[PDB]
Amino acid sequence: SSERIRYAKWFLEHGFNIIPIDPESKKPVLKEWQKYSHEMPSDEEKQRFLKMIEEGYNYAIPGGQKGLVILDFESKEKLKAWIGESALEELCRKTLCTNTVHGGIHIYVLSNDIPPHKINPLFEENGKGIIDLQSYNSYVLGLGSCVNHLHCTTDKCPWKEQNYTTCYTLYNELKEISKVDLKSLLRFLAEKGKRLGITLSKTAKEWLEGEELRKELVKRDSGKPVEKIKEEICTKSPPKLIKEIICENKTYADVNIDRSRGDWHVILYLMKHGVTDPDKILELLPRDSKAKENEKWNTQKYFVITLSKAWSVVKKYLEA
Ligand SMILES: [Zn+2]
Repeated sequence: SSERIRYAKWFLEHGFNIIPIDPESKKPVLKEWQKYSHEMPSDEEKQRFLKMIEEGYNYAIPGGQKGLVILDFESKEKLKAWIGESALEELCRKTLCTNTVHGGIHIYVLSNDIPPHKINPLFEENGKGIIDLQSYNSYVLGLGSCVNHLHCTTDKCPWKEQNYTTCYTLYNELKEISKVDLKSLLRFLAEKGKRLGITLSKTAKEWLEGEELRKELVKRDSGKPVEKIKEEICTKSPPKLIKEIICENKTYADVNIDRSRGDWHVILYLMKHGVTDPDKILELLPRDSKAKENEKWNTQKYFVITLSKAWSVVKKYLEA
């Protein structure tokens, strides 16, 4: 009750999107909840979701947004044995870690490099997943939300059909979700897991340890004239940033948004609209775009990397 609202407010205030979870159906209240893994918080939406949680809804934090992944370990006891108490305390000291309702642990981190979709499972032990990486198109239930195990069906619930309630709770204290080198954390987990037979799943390993693109971006383009694209978007009720940049011809500096963040969100929207041709994208970006306003050697690395990441994110999202 009080903790559910206290922490949802904390997340919103730190720039994180939350999504309301219907405590009757245990599922998101919103139809396209996956979009909150990658769109920008709207202040009115923030305000509405907070009120829903005050009214009794649970809430969830989607992965992907802002570089967030949540490492969702089935068993806190297992994680302690796997990495040791000292490494676990360092991790809980560096960033937010929470207890989950069925005895696991969530470790929330930001990273510059994260996968374009959840990886479920991330590590396996005796052929079975024991931790999922929650990234885009996935979420975790939020601090302060609770569950009555009387209504659990999965056999992961130790208390299935007992009238017993537990909650997502602080593992120690509340601290800001911190940035880490995720690939480096994952390599550390793998190193520590070797002696226990805890190993990266195939999908994890291929993300971690391992342009034909342009042609595929061009090939998948819609591929209308730029003027038609502007007309179509501007008559589709776009989000605030998109309206400003695509329809109102404002710069990132005009609307006082970070260049990088502006490019990222504008590019996602366009690719979701079917505008994947890099030159069309470039033409629709404002003049202070980090893809334009840069020393030229940087300009191209940045644009390629951004397009590449955006497209992998859009592809997985549509597939979701
Ligand atoms: Zn349960």
